[PDB]
Amino acid sequence: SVPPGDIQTQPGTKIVFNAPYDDKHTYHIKVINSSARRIGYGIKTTNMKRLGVDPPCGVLDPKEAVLLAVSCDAFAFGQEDTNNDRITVEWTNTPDGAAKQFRREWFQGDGMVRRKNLPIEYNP
Repeated sequence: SVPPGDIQTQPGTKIVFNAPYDDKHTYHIKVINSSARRIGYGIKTTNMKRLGVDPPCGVLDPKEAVLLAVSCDAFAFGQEDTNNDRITVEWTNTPDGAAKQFRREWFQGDGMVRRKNLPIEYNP
């Protein structure tokens, strides 16, 4: 069982959502598996009501990339909290002879889970 390797994301440190916020805007994040091993990944957000990611989980062979769609619903920016949103990429090396189909179990059994945060920044 070896620690999960590194991924590369685009954008690499954060994602900026531009107003207007009266419409749903769909952004994209590129996740690349730079490591030498197959990895399973899950995506999480701090605001299920406003934020959505798709696909929310998957598998990535070495050097394979996936393009995720991060949607941001319309909302009243002018009256809400916006200094706390982030998208979280979690991943682990896929166990030996496992299918290219994501199992939440990979993150619950003995092993290592790695994570990368991508804070959301609002440009009003």
